[PDB]
Formats: sequence, C-alpha cells, structure tokens
Amino acid sequence: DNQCTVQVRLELGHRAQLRKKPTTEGFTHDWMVFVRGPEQCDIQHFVEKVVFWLHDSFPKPRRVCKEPPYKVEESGYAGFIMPIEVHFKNKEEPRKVCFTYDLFLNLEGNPPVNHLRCEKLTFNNPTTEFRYKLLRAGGVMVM
Ligand SMILES: O=C(NCc1ccc(CN2CCCC2)cc1)N1CCN(C(=O)c2cccs2)CC1
Repeated sequence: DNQCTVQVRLELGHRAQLRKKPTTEGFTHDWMVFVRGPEQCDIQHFVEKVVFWLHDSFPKPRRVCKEPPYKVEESGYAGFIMPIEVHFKNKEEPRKVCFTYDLFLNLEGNPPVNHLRCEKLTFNNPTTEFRYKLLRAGGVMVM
C-alpha cells in the first residue's frame, strides 16, 4: 500500500563566447557549464554534490560543487565531452546519475553558445528519508 514514484527535473547547460582577444595562453573562448533546478526548486535538498570532469588538458580536472551554484567557468580553445556526475543525498541506489555533456564552442563568427539540456529523473519507491528531500526540492509524485 506504500508504492510511490517521485520525479525531479535537472537542467544541464553551458554558455561559450569568443574572447574579443585570445588570452596569453592562446585560449580563444570563455565558457561556463552548470547544473541547476527549474525556477523556485532547491535541488540542493537531494543533490549532495556535482562533479564536472574536465578534459585531461585542464589542471585539477575533477571540479566539485558541494552547493549552488553548480558550475565551472573556464577559458579554452576547444570543445570536449564532459562527464557530469550528480550525487544524491540517497542512502540506497541510485546514489548518483552520470551525464555525458557535449561542451561545444562557437567557431568562426557564429553567435555565442547558450544551450540547455532538461533531464527528468524518476525515482521508483525512494526510501522515506530521500523521498522527503526530493519533495523538499519540489519533486512530484506520479500515480
Ligand atoms: O581548451 C583547453 N583544452 C580543451 C581541449 C584540448 C584538446 C582536445 C582535443 N580535441 C580533439 C579534436 C580537436 C581537439 C580537446 C579539448 N584547455 C586546456 C589547456 N588549459 C590550460 O592549460 C589551463 C587553464 C587554466 C589553467 S591551466 C586550458 C584550456
């Protein structure tokens, strides 16, 4: 008599623009990648940390945000595939979800890049504890 499914939403995104002039290092672009909730949700209730796995070419390429904003700001010269791990305040499975984020840059004279990726997470029969956190964050029951 106690089955329940709770949906929460995540937004992954990034912005990238051509620097007026390259940096010293010949970095041509500024970019920013993030994880956030939709308007008026606090994903920090169920998200323990977000880990952004930058290209090997970056120093300390494992970037952790343990609280909002969940984001990395950098300059560089090339797009790459970025693993993003979102770790949950969950005692049981699933403990985290792993995205493969396409961090692409604007070439030539293309406008700046401003992309959003909307992810719907479905938790089947979460524990009492974690269920609270999902709801506190503005998660929704699906019966
Ligand atoms: O833009 C960068 N690298 C991105 C990259 C490099 C090479 C490749 C290989 N791609 C294969 C197809 C074309 C390029 C992917 C991504 N970085 C890495 C180098 N870099 C830096 O060394 C630093 C920044 C701040 C402190 S040190 C920052 C800029």
